[PDB]
Amino acid sequence: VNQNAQALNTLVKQLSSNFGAISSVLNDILSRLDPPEAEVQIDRLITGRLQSLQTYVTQQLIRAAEIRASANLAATKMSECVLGQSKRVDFCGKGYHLMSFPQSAPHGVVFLHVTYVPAQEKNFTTAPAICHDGKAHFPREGVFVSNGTHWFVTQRNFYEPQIITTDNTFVSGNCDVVIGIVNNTVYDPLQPELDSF
Amino acid sequence: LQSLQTYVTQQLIRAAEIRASANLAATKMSECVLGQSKRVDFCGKGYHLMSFPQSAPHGVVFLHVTYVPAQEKNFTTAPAICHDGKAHFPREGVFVSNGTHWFVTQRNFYEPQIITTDNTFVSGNCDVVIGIVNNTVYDPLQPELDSF
Amino acid sequence: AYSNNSIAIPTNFTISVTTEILPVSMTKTSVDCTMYICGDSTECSNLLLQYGSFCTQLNRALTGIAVEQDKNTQEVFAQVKQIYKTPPIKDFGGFNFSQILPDPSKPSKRSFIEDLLFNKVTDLICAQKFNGLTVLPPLLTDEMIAQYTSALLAGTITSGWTFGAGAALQIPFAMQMAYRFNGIGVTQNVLYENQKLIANQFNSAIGKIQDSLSSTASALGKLQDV
Amino acid sequence: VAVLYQGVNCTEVNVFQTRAGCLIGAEHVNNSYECDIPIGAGICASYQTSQSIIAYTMSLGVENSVAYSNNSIAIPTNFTISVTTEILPVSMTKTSVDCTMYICGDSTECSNLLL
Repeated sequence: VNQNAQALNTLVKQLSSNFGAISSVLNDILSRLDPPEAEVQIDRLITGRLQSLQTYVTQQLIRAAEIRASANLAATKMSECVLGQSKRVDFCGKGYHLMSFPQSAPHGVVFLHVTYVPAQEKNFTTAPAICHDGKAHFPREGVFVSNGTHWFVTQRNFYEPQIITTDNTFVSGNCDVVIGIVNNTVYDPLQPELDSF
Repeated sequence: LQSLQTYVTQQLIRAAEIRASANLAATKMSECVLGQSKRVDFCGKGYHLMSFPQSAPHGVVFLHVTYVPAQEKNFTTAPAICHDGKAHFPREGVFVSNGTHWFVTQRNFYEPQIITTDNTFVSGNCDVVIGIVNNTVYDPLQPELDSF
Repeated sequence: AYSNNSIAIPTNFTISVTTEILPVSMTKTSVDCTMYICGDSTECSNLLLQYGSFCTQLNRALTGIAVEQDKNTQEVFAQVKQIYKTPPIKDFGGFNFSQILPDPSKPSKRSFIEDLLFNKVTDLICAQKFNGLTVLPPLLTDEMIAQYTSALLAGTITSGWTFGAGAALQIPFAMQMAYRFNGIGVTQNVLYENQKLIANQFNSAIGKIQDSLSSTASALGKLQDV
Repeated sequence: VAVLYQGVNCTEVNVFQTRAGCLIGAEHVNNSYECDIPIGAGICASYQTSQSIIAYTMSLGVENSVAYSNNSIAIPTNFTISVTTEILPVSMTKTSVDCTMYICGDSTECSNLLL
């Protein structure tokens, strides 16, 4: 709003500048000097006021390029952040994006974004794989964690400790390849069900 | 004054061009460096992994670590496996064969895996699928129940 | 080839590192209107003041350029307000980052790659200030922009994708590539079994990028054009 | 008020010299804080403590060394839902200017010279 007010204000104030003539008002010049000597002063006044109008049109087209870059960016945030869900980081704002609430504002728009940021952290012990019968086990979703006693499986985004099972891991490779593999016991849920049967 | 006005107008046009390049660099700064972008040919050729910024005069230099596959081999495929009369569709990956036994593997790398109940899923039947092939789906509980 | 029953799956891969050169800001210059006409004379001031506010609008315009040029570097160079440091004991799982990491033994903090980037682009600032074009220095000096880069590198090596979206969470880089392969559709089996081969692929790729920047000086021509 | 000169050392002239130029009326403090009013070449100023304007080196933020180890991992046990604010422009004032009335109105001779 300040660039339009300052642009219109300069655009009006240039009429008060004389631009090399006797006076800025055309009635004092046309009411005194004769028309043939006066036409030279009129051509200097038109050319000066003309240069101010072409200067104004060039600044408006240049400012039109920034308002169009911001408008296309607003349409991009409007598309990704509001209607759907954008997985881009630091696009819809800091944190993992969820939803955006648009709000009307004079000569623009304000976006209220709902983000997910973690708060409390705790140091854990990790291993890339679990060695049980001699063949390796890798996590299907998440990473391996331990509190110093038993190895747990949990997601990277939040802590939900789970017992190592066959559905939480997948069998690939062996124990002599992966660097950092640890030995533990993989729980098989079929065993107590068959013992009870 | 007219020569100076030409200079300032040309500088304003370069200010809009340098703003389009700086905001594009800031966007690539957020998506390529901090996180991981799955967009194709944004962070550079190949599947993007990581981007490393470096200070440079009046700009920035990005080192993009990408995943480009190299060697491949032609294999025989099929959309589904018909076993007991109902179609077995791949959960993750595709069905491949070397001409002897049908294998299950992902599209991004070749890692042979036998057909089990957990790598596929049962949906529909066998007549409605175009290109389905016949094979024997291995049941993991059959030898365990026989040994028990 | 095109067949209904034919498929191709890659049995091997390679890690390529490229370079894209994007200019950020240019040198900020502001030229005074009265001295550009002439100095030490009232004839330039009386006839130039007779044209009104042209100096003021062109001066406020060049000042507006210099402020936005500091703001573009502020939205790009510094993403986070927290400084991250590189630990002295380095075990990355077989990767050698000493080329891309800054060298503390140098008087000014810069990496081995930024040492070549500063040398391949051609005081001149005071020389331009002698003819009446004033070059205002940037708010962020070369050591701090390089410190922003070293902070962002140290965060990617240690914290990974966490510090961009929140507090920095420590993760080992050997497990970090497992998530980066799982995001692109590559099983982490490729990482854990071929990690020794990937270490030689990455170290050779960094050596080839360093050789391309040292042998070919026209790769920085995007900034040389500016 | 702290008066700053641009691209010149101290000539005429709490008179200090920085890379941006001669800075008078401000005090130089070796410690570094969060910036408020920026200047250039890594020096800014703020009003702090009987109070005056102090000049100081750009602080890049809190320096924190994150521990890194092979078997060490940190997973978040709690989360926070934050709302941020993004302001972007959309539209600007629509303006249309007419050549005759803007340059010369109520003038027949000047209106014929414009046509």
